Amino acid sequence: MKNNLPIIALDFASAEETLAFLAPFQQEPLFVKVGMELFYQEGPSIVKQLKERNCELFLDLKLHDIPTTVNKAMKRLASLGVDLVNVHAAGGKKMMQAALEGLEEGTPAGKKRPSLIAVTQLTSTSEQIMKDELLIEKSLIDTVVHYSKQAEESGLDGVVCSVHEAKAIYQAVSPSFLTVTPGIRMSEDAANDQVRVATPAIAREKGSSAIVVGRSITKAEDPVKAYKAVRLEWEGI
Amino acid sequence: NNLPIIALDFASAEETLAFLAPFQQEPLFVKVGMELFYQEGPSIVKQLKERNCELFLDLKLHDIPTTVNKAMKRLASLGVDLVNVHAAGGKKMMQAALEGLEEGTPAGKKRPSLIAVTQLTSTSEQIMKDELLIEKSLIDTVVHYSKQAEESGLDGVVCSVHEAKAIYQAVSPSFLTVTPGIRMSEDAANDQVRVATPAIAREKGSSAIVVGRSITKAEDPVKAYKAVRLEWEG
Ligand SMILES: O=c1ccn([C@@H]2O[C@H](COP(=O)(O)O)[C@@H](O)[C@H]2O)c(=O)[nH]1
Ligand SMILES: O=c1ccn([C@@H]2O[C@H](COP(=O)(O)O)[C@@H](O)[C@H]2O)c(=O)[nH]1
Repeated sequence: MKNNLPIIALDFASAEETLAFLAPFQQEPLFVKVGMELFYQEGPSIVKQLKERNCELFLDLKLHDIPTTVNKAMKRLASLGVDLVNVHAAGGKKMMQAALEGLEEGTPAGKKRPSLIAVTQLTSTSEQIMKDELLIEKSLIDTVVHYSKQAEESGLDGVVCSVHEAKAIYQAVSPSFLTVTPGIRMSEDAANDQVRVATPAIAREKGSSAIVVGRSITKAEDPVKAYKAVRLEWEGI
Repeated sequence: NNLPIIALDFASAEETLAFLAPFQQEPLFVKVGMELFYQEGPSIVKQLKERNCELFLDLKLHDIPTTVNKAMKRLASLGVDLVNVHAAGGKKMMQAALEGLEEGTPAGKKRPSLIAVTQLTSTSEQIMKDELLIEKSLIDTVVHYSKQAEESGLDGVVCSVHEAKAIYQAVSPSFLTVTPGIRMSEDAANDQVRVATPAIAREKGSSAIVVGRSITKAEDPVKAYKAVRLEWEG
């Protein structure tokens, strides 16, 4: 199970900035991502605005709280009409299950429940930071595999991980399990706070289901040329 | 903090306002979580602040450093009193959150206090070992995450009542311990594991208590809050 459209991370301070950026893409089919920055400024109105513009939407809020709060918060998000939403696998199985139940109960009859994925280890987290600061003694790749397996056992559709863990995840989980991979940059682009990086080309090779691309498109001199170059490499030209 | 933080775990602004109505003009420390905020957005924070409520925005930011920094700048325009991140995000991330918070806060306005979630009050040691893969004890992990938060410049942590004494042995006395997992004597524990009463929270050195269902699911919420308040003060 793979997604053809690169998920564009709309990391802007306002709806206005977002809509200005999206202006040259008016006739293009889009898969966009609304994160904490844009959502905490505008609220549910921005999700509604982008849905009216027929964009496929990933609401990347990474819910990490107690089982009942995540369950109740997912009921609110399922009422919004998003296509993909997420939680942290570091919240445990009971929490990931409650999240799934929340999405199921909050989704009206006639429409499909939003796809739910779990964040394993953030693409900005190195093995050294994971061992010393988080106190996880296992290797990063093993922790990601374990977290992905916990997500599947909980009834989830997939995970957020880096491209370099995708092959190992598929040795433990089902082939239809989603691997949504951020930490994507072009060859001549800066890594920023990302530590486990890959090009759209390397992402296709290692078997990523979907790629989340932000700054490589948004902070480029020509975002239109950048999105075209990202998609060509992702499709195989 | 003399005022127990009420967890406004409601599905809309109207259900929150209707809960808050019998309290009238009494000073309240309230908490807006994921449920209320993801439904109403920034508007609910702006509404509660006009009724002179002390506010805790419990969104528990857990993302990459730059996203948390940028997101904290947006939350700092809302004028809240307390906000949080997950310590499981690392030091670089907690530092970025502090920077975003101090940068986004308008001049003349007080910078919102930033606290870090250690291990959720609903997480047990078995779940922390088998599922999260942390081989160290829950208590030692909470103390380590508290130290990471302090070295990052944060004001405190969210932990359970049972870790407070252990945290204070490693951190500064001015460091905050905001403690949820609060239930009265006969109240059902629900999904909470490391439970305590408002009285035991006072005895173990908690800075503030977050109370939800013991108040919100009671027959008379105002009477329930008073019982929780008097047990917390003395
Ligand atoms: O493990 C993860 C999960 C999510 N994101 C998100 O994906 C986007 C990647 O941004 P950029 O590094 O491509 O510009 C951001 O909105 C960020 O919050 C990551 O970077 N890593
Ligand atoms: O470790 C933590 C951190 C935060 N909360 C929050 O505090 C409130 C406590 O709910 P209740 O168990 O008192 O009803 C909830 O909104 C929840 O999200 C916890 O319960 N545990």
